[PDB]
Amino acid sequence: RMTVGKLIELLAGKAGVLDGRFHYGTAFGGSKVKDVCEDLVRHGYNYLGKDYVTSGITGEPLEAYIYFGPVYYQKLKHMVLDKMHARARGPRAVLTRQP
Amino acid sequence: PGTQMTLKTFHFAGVASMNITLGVPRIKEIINASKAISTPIITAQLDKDDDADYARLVKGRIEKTLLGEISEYIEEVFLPDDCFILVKLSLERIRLLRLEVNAETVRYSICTSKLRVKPGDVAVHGEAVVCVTPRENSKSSMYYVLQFLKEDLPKVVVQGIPEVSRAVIHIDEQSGKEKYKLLVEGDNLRAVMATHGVKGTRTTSNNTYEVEKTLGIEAARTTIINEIQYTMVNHGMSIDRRHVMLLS
Amino acid sequence: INVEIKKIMKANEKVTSDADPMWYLKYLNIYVGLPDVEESFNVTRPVSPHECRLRDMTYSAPITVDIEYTRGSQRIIRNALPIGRMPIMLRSSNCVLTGKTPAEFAKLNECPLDPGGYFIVKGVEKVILIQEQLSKNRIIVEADRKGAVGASVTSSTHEKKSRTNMAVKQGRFYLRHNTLSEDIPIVIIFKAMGVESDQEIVQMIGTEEHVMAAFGPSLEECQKAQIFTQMQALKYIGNKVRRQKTKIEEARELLASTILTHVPVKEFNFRAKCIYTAVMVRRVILAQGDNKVDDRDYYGNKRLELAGQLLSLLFEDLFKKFNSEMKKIADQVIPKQRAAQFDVVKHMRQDQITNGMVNAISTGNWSLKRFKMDRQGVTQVLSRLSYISALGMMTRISSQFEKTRKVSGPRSLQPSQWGMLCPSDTPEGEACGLVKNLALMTHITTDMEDGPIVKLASNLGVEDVNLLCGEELSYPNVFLVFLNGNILGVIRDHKKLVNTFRLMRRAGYINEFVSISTNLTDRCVYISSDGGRLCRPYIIVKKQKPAVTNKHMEELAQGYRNFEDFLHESLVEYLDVNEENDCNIALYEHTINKDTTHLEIEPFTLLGVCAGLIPYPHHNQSPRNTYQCAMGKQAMGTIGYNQRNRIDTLMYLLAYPQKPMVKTKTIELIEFEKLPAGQNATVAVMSYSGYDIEDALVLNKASLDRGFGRCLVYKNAKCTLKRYTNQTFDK
Amino acid sequence: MLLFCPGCGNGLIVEEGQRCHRFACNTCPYVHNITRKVTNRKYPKLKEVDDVLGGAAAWENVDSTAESCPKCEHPRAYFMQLQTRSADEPMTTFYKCCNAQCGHRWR
Amino acid sequence: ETLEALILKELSVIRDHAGSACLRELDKSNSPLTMALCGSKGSFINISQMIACVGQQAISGSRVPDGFENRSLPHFEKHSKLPAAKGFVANSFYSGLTPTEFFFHTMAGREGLVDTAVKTAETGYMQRRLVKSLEDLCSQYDLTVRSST
Amino acid sequence: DDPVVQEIDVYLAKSLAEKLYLFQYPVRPASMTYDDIPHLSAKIKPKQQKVELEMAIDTLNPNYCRSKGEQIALNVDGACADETSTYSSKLMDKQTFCSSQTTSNTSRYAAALYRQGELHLTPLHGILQLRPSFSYLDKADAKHREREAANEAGDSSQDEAEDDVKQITVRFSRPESEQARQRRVQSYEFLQKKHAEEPWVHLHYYGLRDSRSEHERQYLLCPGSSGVENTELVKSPSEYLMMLMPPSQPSNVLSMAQLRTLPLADQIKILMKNVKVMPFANLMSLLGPSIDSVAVLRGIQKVAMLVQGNWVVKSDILYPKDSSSPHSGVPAEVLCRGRDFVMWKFTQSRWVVRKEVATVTKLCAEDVKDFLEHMAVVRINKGWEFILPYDGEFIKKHPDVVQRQHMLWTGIQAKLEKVYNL
Amino acid sequence: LPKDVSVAELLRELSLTKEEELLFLQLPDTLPGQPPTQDIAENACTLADLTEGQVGKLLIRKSGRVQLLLGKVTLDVTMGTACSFLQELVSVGLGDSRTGEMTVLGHVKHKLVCSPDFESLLDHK
Amino acid sequence: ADFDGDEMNLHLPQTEEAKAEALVLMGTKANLVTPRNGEPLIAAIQDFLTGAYLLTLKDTFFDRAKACQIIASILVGKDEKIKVRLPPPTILKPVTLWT
Amino acid sequence: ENEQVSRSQQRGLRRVRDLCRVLQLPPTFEDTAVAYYQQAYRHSGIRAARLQKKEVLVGC
Ligand SMILES: [Mg+2]
Ligand SMILES: [Zn+2]
Ligand SMILES: [Zn+2]
Repeated sequence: RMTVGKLIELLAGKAGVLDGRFHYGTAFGGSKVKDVCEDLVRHGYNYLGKDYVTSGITGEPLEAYIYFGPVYYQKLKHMVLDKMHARARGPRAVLTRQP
Repeated sequence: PGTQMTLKTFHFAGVASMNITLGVPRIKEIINASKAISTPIITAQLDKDDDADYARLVKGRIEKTLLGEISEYIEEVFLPDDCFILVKLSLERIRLLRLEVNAETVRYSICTSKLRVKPGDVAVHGEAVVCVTPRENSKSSMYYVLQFLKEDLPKVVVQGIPEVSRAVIHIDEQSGKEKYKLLVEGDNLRAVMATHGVKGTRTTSNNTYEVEKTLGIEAARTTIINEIQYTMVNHGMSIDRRHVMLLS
Repeated sequence: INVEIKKIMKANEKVTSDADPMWYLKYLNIYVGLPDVEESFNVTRPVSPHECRLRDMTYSAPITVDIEYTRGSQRIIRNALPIGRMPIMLRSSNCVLTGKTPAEFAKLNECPLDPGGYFIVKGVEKVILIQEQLSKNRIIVEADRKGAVGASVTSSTHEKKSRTNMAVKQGRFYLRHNTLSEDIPIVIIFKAMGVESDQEIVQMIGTEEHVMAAFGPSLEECQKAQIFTQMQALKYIGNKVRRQKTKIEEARELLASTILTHVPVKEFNFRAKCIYTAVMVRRVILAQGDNKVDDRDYYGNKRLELAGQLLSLLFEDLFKKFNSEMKKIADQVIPKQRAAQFDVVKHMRQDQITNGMVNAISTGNWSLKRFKMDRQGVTQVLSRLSYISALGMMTRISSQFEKTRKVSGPRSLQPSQWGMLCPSDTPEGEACGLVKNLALMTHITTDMEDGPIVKLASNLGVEDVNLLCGEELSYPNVFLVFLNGNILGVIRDHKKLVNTFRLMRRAGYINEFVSISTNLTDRCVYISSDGGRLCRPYIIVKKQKPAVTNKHMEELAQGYRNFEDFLHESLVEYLDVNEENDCNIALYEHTINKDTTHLEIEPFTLLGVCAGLIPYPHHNQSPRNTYQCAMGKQAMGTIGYNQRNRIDTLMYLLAYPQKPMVKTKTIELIEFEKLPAGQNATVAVMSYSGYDIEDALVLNKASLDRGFGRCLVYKNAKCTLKRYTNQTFDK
Repeated sequence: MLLFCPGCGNGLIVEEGQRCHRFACNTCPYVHNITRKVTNRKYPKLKEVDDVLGGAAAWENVDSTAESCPKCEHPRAYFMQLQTRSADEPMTTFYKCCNAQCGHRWR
Repeated sequence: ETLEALILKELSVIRDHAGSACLRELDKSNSPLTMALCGSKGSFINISQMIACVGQQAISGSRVPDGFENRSLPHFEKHSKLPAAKGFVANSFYSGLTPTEFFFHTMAGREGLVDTAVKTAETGYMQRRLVKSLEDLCSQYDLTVRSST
Repeated sequence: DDPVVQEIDVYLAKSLAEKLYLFQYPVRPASMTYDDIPHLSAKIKPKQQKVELEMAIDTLNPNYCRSKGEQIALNVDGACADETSTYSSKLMDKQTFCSSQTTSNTSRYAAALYRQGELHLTPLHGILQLRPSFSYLDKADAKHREREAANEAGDSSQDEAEDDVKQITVRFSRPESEQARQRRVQSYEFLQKKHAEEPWVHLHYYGLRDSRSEHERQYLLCPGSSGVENTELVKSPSEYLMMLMPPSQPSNVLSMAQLRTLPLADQIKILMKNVKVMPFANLMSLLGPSIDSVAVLRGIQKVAMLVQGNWVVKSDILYPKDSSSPHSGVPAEVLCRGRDFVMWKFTQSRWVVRKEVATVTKLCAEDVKDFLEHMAVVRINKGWEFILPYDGEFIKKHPDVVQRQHMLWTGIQAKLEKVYNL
Repeated sequence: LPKDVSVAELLRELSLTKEEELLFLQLPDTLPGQPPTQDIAENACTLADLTEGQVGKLLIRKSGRVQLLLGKVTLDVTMGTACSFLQELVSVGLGDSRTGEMTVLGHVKHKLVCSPDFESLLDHK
Repeated sequence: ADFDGDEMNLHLPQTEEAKAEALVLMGTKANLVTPRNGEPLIAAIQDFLTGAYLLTLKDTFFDRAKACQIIASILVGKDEKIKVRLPPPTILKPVTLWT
Repeated sequence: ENEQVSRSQQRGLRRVRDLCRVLQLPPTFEDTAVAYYQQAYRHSGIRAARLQKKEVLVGC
């Protein structure tokens, strides 16, 4: 899908929550990558978002760094509780005796 | 595979022209078995596939050439004694295109489904001069029907098959030898096979109705199989030949 | 409700019956008043829109009118007589919500951030989508089914609409109309419209050799018949006239009024109509060569009808029906009832217009028999899934096609949508490409008076078309000037004309919404002044430097000036699609070159309302942006400050909504941060346990336990205890 | 050509009188005898294209040069990229390699 | 058409050379490159588009048609056949796309969407017809395929 | 680009203002003229100008077909009736040209006669386009219809006396409905009958070769001196532009153009309501140098107060007595008191603490924030600083205004100490 | 035939030859004047209200500029549509209520168009 | 499917013959290949191709504990009644590593 | 029924309808009024009357 914008938003949000600011994702503009990289390197974090992470299951560090960061996730109205359906014999239609 | 097909473009089959319907519309036209299809393609093999002169000769033989496409000027001259239309054939362009067309062939081309022009009306004066003198037919037609001739005189066929609209010289650049073939955008396979210099034994077509009517039902089945397989391969997806054989 | 309704009332101010003359009903002035509720016994009471939502009633205002009539030849005047109920759009001029403070909004149980602009009928919120249609009174050159390149013109006036076509099926031009039995040659119509000499016809068509060569067959076919005078041609047309010398009069009436209604004839003078059809034939001849076929998807030829024009047409139809019913009742009552003089006040049905408006707004189907218009899906239920959902549905635009065929032409994204409509915002599904959204910075123009435009055009040297023959139309330097499809005249050196018109519009003597464009291919200067056209503001650039400087922006920030001052001082001007087709616009200051006329204000204004929520959208793919807009239209979150008192059939709310950390300027503009529809979570992009194979995600149990993602679903259960005809009630 | 009567302006046709061929109108007794030769050429467009095509130099109007294919790993190739399917999340490739007259065509 | 083909060839040369340069300069253990090598998801073309350079936006197998008079957008000169003025995207997804390039990409995306929307219906109808016609055949025990009759 | 040469004068003549007509033939090129064609008559009407020329054409010329002439003459007229014949002889001899009216008003059109160093203009009374009319064919069709009627009547050699007495078919003069009456009035037949009601006037033709042409050609000139100052045509360009273009008839709704049309007091009030912070020099520049400074000062003293050399709009101006806080709903009097306290704190010290104001005024955070944003900016480690610097020039120039504002601020401070118990 | 210009037109009409020529210029709807004692109102002021004598001057500046000074304002004169059909300027004088005289004054060949210089009127005030 | 909110249907036969025919003819193990061209459709997918690729890389060298854990990660269900059959290590003299 | 409705009965019910409509009454009032009118019109002495009687009956 080539969603580099998601990575840029993650990096900007991480820099913002580190320095207490609100970065802008304005189309054809906004905060550049160099600014958020400098903000990350200033607070002592990695300039690429990837951080040293230890596996919780085995207790051993991972061979590759994990890309952590705050992302603005939104929940949709599509719920499994409202979409779950099961049909017994039940009623039928008057014209054609079908469910 | 119809859902798997993307209906792409730019698939000119290596000639960079002659846009042909391929994909789901092609499969639909094949399975509908319509008598007239969109953009029919006829592949003709040559006896002399190494010579380009023979290729252009047989191309001019099979391709329909109108009178206005070869004549350099057509003028309605009203002399004080009589009025007539003078057509000047461009012999230079004729020998450039290698068309076997002279004043006699042009005169024979006229008087054919053209308001019943009598043979005495058309005459030849020079080597490439044609004089047409129409007469009143009395069926609500007078001498000032000359203009009507000006509307359809250049649009008369002098050489080639009327059903053939466009024929091009395709070339194959195989490392062993570069051979020449004819790609005809027409709907007449029998005429193409009947022309001189065309190897009719290795002539195929895209229209299944023409193949059925000309070379039998088994040739039509084979053409359907080959065309469906080619259309399927064009999209990169493969189908077992047994399915298309059962369909045909 | 302030101007158009008064014009509609003035158009039907007097209504009278044929029987019993000297009797009439004269309307004086109509008022709409403030929204009220008829709950109280014969008493009106101010009602808030939220109360109308709760009580499942309509939010309308009583339309009254003052009149004068004759009962027994004694003129009786009425100063206040209610005649209907018009539903009041929220946040309008007469709405109770306008001119209110957020505290007063809280006192009325209404959200201050609510966009409004939607009607409330029977408790449901209906929104009238912006309708899109083709521009009227315009020649369209297009290919037919058999490949024949013909022309069409749909002449639509305030009364009748007629689409007449012209074809070249047999090398000659035949004119086809719905009022003719068989298509007739164009030369016969030329001879019937006053001009009888064939030389003048040929000069009007064109003096080019190919033009005469193409028009030859038509002249020959005309000379074949014995049609050489106006009387013979009119007799032939009348013989070809369908049933609805008498035939000659009917043919002349159809040629003068029915055919080309938009082209006006002073007194049976078809000179303008002759020039119009000659220009049409010339365009067809020029299009018969190089395939310069006009496209339907070009938005410069599109018109947007808002709710105002639709409501005006509906009110006009309802008022005409009411007047017809009143005249019928008068004719039935007055001549035989009694010496008791009949008066209209005893039969002024007040529920007719009210029920008509209520049904047309609720059901959404509009059937106008006076205009033969049968539309469906005009009004839609406002989606209250979230604030973004309603804010985006409020600026929706539907297509005229309405899924009649998968053409893929109008469904495609045309370059004409630049700055006008959002390119990425479109519903994913069967309605992809037919339902669109407006841009962030856009405006729809209204109708003008068109008087000073004609005056300035006449004073700018435009010679009258009646003064010269059609031969001047064939000159390469003579350019035709039009006006809303009507031939305004001819001109030479159109550059000076266009420059002077633009300078006069910038000065303020001409309305800033009047558009002017030039087509060098057809050599036509179009002057558009009708409503529904899309315009966009642009900074004027003169000699490689924009007119707007840092000092002007500092004054704007400090409050010395506003946008209207920028409009008046020739700094920012509105450009139409047809006008921007000829102008040169620069995206940025560094892109400004010598051949630049305007400057783009802001590029991110290209996106719409929903697409503005996308952080860094220029780094993502277009289907991703489309899916994001589609899901944001269905995103869960807070609706407004009055979401607790609001009782809807289905509502989704978030427990702990949080504003995004990466917010676009559009978010601050639409105040989305005050009503967020999501939460910021510490996401780690990695593969874990293989439970996120295809698009899935793994959630933390402790996070969900501590309140992350907690949601609330509010449903409504309504019951009614109504009294029947008999004296019994539900208990 | 198209001629018109100076008197009424209608189209002139060519007929034969009692002495010579003449132009005349059908709505007025105006006539005009032909003295010298009159001609109207049109100069129809001639076929200029030789209709020769398919050259290897003209066919190799593509970017693909010195790449590696999973069929015959020859340098000269011919790549085509397609993005016209939303159901297929990835893109679509079509590679041809006819350096040694192989003529491959795959996805 | 010759000029169009030459310009498309030059743009494709730029695209493929930038992609080769990006693939050569990228180091191993790179997650996009790793997922492209194993073929699980993505390819080298997507990597080159998102890192080095986006390719030429092709509508119906051709450059962006002139929506306005003799030009695609009013921001370019009339009768201008420059690459950036006809659909070329010089910048990549990482550096950010210009408004014109973003508009052309959205045009291509909407074209693909409507193409798939029409294709789905057409293939559904074709499949319905084919199954309704071919549902009668069956393989018998004598190795001969016979119809219902 | 100076007018180096060709300084031609323009004269006006009113001799042939009502007798000058423009005749143009759209079907006759300028090469061939009607000078040699002998004309016969011209029918014309004073009102509703529509001239019909009747000219004579030769016959012995080789460009005329005598057989077709005899045919068309026998078709249009009878055998030897000759009572009402479109042609005197048995050949087509007379030709009819009909005029069509281009436009109703021709005042903007004028004929220009150019002589050495002068150009004389003459108004046109009307412009008509002359085209060859086909009216003999209508009479020929009427003659054919009456001949067909005669042939139908003559089916028998001897026609008995028909008892076709005209029964009295007098139809009712029914009262026509207004719609049908308007349709009849707008009908083409009614207009044609109304045009025909006007009697015709016959005129003779005088060609260009006639001496009368050159005799009357001199009437386009006017006797006058070379240089004469015209009494009229002396209006300024602004008056001309007004003539050729006659008119049709948040708080920042009114633009600057609409503002300048308002009285000075209203202008100052609206500017102080919009900006709320501005110096005296900026106000003088915005209002214009043509306005006296004393009037502007007296106007601004009524709606503004002096704070650190700058002018700040009064509290009651922004918040009317019927308004309220949009954030808290408190009455406007409390907002005015809080804003006066903020302005007093700013006059006492340039730095103002938001927490101290919120504690003293007992107001919410949003009201204090709105009060401070109107006249202050946030400075880190310093609090809120006045947006404009100390303007000592206006203070030194107007000491009496400074003293009056000082005593007004003293009274305001007394009121604030009485209310908030400072 | 190349498209001529008004400056060169007047130059060849006066310098190259001395024969008089009949022109047909189109004046604007309202002239920059007031009807003198015509019983009014800011109505249209045409040539029918003005008197005889010198009413304006015709200036020919450099680079092909052709202006008409009709007082305080200056209009510009350009070439109109080049008509090729016959245009006969005649004088129809109805001296008597029963018989009148039609006097062929001359032929019209060129057409001029006079337009207000709106740019100067705008930059002036 | 792509697990993006798509709904799927689940039917339960009410006849033993129908159940047996469904299990035999429409068995998942018996329809691993499509009848179009015989290509197998039920195979590895994303996060399985990349995982197996990174596992079979030449850089991979696992000790006894990690290799035993990765092997036992599949010993569930019917694989609980079979021997592990730990393969011999490749390198053993410097360090005992399983590739 | 509803077909044996005299022209006078139709006029009376239409009068009831327009009378309850000009007062802007809910449809329940119209239903109750037309029901009462149809119930009162069952008498022989009521159906055989003048237009004044039917109009005042509609009013009542
Ligand atoms: Mg899915
Ligand atoms: Zn003639
Ligand atoms: Zn290879």
